[PDB]
Amino acid sequence: RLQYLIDLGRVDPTQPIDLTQLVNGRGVTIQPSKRDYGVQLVEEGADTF
Amino acid sequence: SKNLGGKSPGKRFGIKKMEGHYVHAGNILATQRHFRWHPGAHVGLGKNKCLYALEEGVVRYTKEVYVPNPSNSEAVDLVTRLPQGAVLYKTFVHVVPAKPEGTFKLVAML
Amino acid sequence: SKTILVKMMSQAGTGFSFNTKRSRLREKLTLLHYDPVVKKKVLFVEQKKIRS
Amino acid sequence: RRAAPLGPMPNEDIDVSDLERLKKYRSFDRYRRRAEQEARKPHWWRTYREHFGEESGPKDRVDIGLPPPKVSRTQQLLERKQALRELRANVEEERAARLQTARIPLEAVRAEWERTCGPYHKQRLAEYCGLYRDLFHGATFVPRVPLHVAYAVGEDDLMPVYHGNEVTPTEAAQAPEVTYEADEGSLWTLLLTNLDGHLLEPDAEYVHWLVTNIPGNRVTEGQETCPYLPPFPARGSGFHRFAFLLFKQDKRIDFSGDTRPSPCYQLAQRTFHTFDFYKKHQDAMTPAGLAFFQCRWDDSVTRVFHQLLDMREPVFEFVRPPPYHPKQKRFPHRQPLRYLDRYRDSHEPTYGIY
Amino acid sequence: LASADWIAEPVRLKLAVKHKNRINRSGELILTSECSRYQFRNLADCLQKLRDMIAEASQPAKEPSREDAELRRSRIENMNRERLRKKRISSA
Amino acid sequence: QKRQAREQLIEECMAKMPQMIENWRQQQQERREKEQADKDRRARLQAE
Amino acid sequence: VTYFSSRKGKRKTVKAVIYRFLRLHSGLWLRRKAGYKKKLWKKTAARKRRLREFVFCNKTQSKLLDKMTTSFWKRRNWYADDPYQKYQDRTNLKV
Amino acid sequence: PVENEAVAPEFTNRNPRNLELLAVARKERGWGTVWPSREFWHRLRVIRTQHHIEALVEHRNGQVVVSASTREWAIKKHLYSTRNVVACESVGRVLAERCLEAGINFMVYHPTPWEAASDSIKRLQHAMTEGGVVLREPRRIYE
RNA sequence: UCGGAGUACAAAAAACCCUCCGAGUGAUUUUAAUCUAGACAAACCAGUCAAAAUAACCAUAACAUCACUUAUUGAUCCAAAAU
Ligand SMILES: [Mg+2]
Ligand SMILES: [Mg+2]
Ligand SMILES: [Mg+2]
Ligand SMILES: [Mg+2]
Ligand SMILES: [Mg+2]
Ligand SMILES: [Mg+2]
Repeated sequence: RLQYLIDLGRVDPTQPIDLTQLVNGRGVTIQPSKRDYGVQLVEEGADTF
Repeated sequence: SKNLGGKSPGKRFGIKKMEGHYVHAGNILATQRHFRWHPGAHVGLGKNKCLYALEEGVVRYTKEVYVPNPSNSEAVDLVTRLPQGAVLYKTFVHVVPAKPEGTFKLVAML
Repeated sequence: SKTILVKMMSQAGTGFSFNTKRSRLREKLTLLHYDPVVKKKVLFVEQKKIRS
Repeated sequence: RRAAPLGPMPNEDIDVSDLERLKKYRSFDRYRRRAEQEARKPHWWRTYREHFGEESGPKDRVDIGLPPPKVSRTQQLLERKQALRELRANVEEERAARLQTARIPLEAVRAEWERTCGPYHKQRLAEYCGLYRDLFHGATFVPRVPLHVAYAVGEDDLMPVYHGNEVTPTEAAQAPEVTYEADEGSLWTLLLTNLDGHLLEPDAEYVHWLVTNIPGNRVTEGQETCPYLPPFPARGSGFHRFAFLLFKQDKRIDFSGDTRPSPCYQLAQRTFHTFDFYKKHQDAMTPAGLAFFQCRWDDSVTRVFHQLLDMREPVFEFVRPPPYHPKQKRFPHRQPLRYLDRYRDSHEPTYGIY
Repeated sequence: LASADWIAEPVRLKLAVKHKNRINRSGELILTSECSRYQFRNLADCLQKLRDMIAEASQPAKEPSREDAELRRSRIENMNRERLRKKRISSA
Repeated sequence: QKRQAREQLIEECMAKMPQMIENWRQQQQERREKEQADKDRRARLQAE
Repeated sequence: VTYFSSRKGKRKTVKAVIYRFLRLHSGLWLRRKAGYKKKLWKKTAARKRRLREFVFCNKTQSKLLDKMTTSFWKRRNWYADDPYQKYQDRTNLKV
Repeated sequence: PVENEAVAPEFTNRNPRNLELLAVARKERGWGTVWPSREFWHRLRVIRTQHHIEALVEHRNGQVVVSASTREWAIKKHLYSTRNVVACESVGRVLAERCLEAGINFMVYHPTPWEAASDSIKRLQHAMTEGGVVLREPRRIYE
């Protein structure tokens, strides 16, 4: 999903990337009142990154 | 009245698999109360006298001779009291194996 | 005649309690059981009485 | 509803009435003997023997072999009787039998076994191990002549090859010696073949040695057809069977099609059908000798593969079938939580869109 | 294996002594990982198993203890071929 | 500290184990011998 | 079950569902066997293991639990170190 | 490529002894209501007739593999008084040597509990052990 | 409430304020473990078996037995124990 967002230009690597620009690029949606504490990296696309 | 406790449902004891039915390992072939069908080849015995298939294959029902355990005193006494022309015959449940034990495949050529 | 229910505790130092029926007029019981935390054959003694 | 039996009942022969007059066996061993005698008869109902592979039951065995030796039965019986009487005549035999201390010369017992019933015993070992099935199919022979194969490991170490033995290829790397008793009036053919071990063809066999037109006992002076090759089983599949066959031939026969060259390492050239080869020369050869051994993989197989045959060595594995699972239900009822682990593909968390 | 210059000579010969079943005809030691779907994890397993092979051949205190449960058949059949082995007649 | 106390109790009670096993087996053996000898003495007294 | 509440006008849930049941995301419902803490000295080891096993719920029970459960508990949840996270999804279902 | 390098992906081994010596062959587990238990590859069968002594090594098919009997003339001119314990010793030693010659090293012997306490069967087992044949066959691999 | 026989004669099931036996536990040591294929049965709750795989002990050693053995038994919640 990260490589898909970067390759489609939703988020960029020239600027440091965080959860703010991830939400701004609509890659993840966080619901704090559902007591999410943030975003965990998962290793599904480790070979093609 | 005078007779009480006559109400009891059946325990569903009977024959489950026939001859020609294909079973896998662990399938209960028959359940029984006293020894009606005896286990034969590739058929296990549980402590409630149920017969379960040990190998995957086709169930057969067969009549052969009864040679009991010498440690079983009543059985060997029944053997002792038989006349000389008499042999015991009982019925047995077998499972003929269908699949082979395994195959040899080339995994690496060095 | 009545039986009593007695709790048996391990002598291997590990806490393991298992319940056994034993006859009331008999003495204190001591058996040889299996402890699944030590994986050895463990002597067990009668420690407490729970149920009549 | 009652039906009529198709043949006799087992226990209908004895009389039900007057049970006291009928003799009883009081021995469980007597019942064991009687039941094992009763179980071998072809009953008309469904039996274990019918279902569990009796290998066609009664089989008309075609015999392709040497005549049995004609020995006078009455003279043989009287000389055996006189030897037995002179044996029981001694008192020290009675002493050694009573005091539980007596030994027998097992080498002489083995020699008289090889002369007397060793052929029939080796025939039943070959029938059990399926030597006749994969070489001559329904045809069988009695290994009449004694035959001894031995492998020279070093100066004094000599490893024999008897019926059904087990020899490592380190012992069998070199050419063996073959010993059998024969006068100089006949011609012999020795053929060592590997019945299992052909790579491409499951119905074909390998030649490991072949020598033809052997004058008498002397194997070396016979004309050399196919070179000796060390045993090469696979690393995975073990216990290939190697058989030495000895044929008695009357005329001097030369082969132009069966001749193999001097190095001859090509396994396409080393491809055999013993059935068709005996079909080619049935009129000349009659099989008289046989000795076969099992053989598994060792470190000496690797050099035979690499240096001699120019091979990348194949390695096999014994792979069992996968365990059976039923069809997966959408709502399993009264099943453990591990029911999904039976049908899970791999133990890796996969995220489709996340 | 013969040109692997990052290991010592006794370790290099001992890997050929024990692990000759993994050695190709051209002198190539070949190691294979299958377990994980991720080839990075497979490579990490490869290097971990390679470290396990190197450490063992490099330790002179390794006595190479062999399990008896799978070797009782081999030991009994080894003694039993040694029974027929015992005859002494000179040959060749 | 709790794990080390558990390990010390395990090793301390395992260092005393076969002597406890043999003492309990010997105690039960002398109990059986005492009962059998009492029955033999009662039978020998009642037979006379 | 209160289908329409008096304060908010929403559909309430029964806490007796949550206090003993677990809902996976495939629709499957997980539960404990009845009587696993009762009379352990009397029952055999195989029976004790069978009562200690977790079990699933069938169709009618699962639909009853889904009807008595509001839509909060049917959401997708990503807990840290969740043992049932591996069991949340369904695979190889050929129906 | 090299012509000789061609190989089938699945190897067919037609030897019936391969699975038995690799101990992955199917034993006939089950029965239990009858005796003896038919879970074996090879079984030692001792028939002690009032005249002769006959020992067999039987496969589960019912065929005899190797037999040593005192009905044989080869033993018969070598022993005295065909019935003895010494005759059982001769049978045991001859069958142990024949089993070593035939390559069978494991078998199951299931004696009757009064035959187990007998003098002849016990020292016949002693002769089988000293002969090199190990009784009580090894356990099946993935049974 | 639970079990055995007939009713219900041959796979299963099958009722009556139908006819007869019982059970609400004793005795003994062999004190009877963990995990997991595949099944019987069943509305649900329950109940039954169980090969392979580990550890215990002959150093490749898992059925507690007998009394017609079949019944010898009770769900949540809550209380006391405390692991
Ligand atoms: Mg979310
Ligand atoms: Mg009834
Ligand atoms: Mg009813
Ligand atoms: Mg005669
Ligand atoms: Mg059903
Ligand atoms: Mg098991």
